[PDB]
Amino acid sequence: KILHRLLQD
Amino acid sequence: SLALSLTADQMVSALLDAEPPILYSEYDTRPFSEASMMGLLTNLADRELVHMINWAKRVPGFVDLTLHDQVHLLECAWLEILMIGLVWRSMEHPGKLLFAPNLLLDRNQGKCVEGMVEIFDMLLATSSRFRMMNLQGEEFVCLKSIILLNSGVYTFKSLEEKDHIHRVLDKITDTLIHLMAKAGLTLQQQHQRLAQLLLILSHIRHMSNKGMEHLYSMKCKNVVPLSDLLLEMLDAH
Ligand SMILES: NS(=O)(=O)c1ccc2c(c1)[C@@H]1CCC[C@@H]1[C@H](c1ccc(O)cc1)N2
Repeated sequence: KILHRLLQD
Repeated sequence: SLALSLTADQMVSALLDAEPPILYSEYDTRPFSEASMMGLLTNLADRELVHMINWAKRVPGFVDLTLHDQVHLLECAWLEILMIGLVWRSMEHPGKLLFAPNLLLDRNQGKCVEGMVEIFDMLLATSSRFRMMNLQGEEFVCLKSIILLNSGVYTFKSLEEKDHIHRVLDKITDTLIHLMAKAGLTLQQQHQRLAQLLLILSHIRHMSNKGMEHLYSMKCKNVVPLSDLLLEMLDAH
């Protein structure tokens, strides 16, 4: 989840 | 895709340019308690993970992957990557681990946390090995990228994806050999050194698995709270 956010930024 | 048509020198440059910064520990630095050392490391690892995620995006081939696959690789590799970074930074400090410039710990400070000194010893042994081998920065960045691409590849069409990863991995192998050939190593020496480097990755995997056990063991004991991101990454194992 957080990983998904950070991977898209 | 882009990564496959890069020259060896272009690959190395890209990887060097992608390197995350070295971060500082919180300065707030007396003799350490179990909870305090734990707190420092946890906080540091969490901050490091953010930079690693952004580093990964700059590794040629990585963004070519689907989001699901990028996630899988990072979940599989993150602690290995932190560890090889730590070991690299610690090379110029025999007998010590440079967690940050303001957090350089010796083996006996590993005893502050229960079950930590085992992992410390393994990390120190790895640092010695890199020193004995005279590991170069250009080799290091290659190895770090191999860990990212390799560590989750066997546990995923998710076949053309695997193939791409294996093609990128092949490119990094070419890049490692290139560097060795440029350094004037004989053919024999090149294949020997390549083997020696890749065999250390088995030990790094082992350290990661032990460290993951340790980390899950500290979660259960709730001795300090872990960040949301660390817990997310830990849950993935
Ligand atoms: N004691 S803990 O608070 O459970 C805890 C928290 C974070 C971490 C650990 C352990 C393990 C123990 C050895 C280092 C390792 C790790 C770490 C931290 C920063 C790095 O650049 C590399 C690795 N993170």
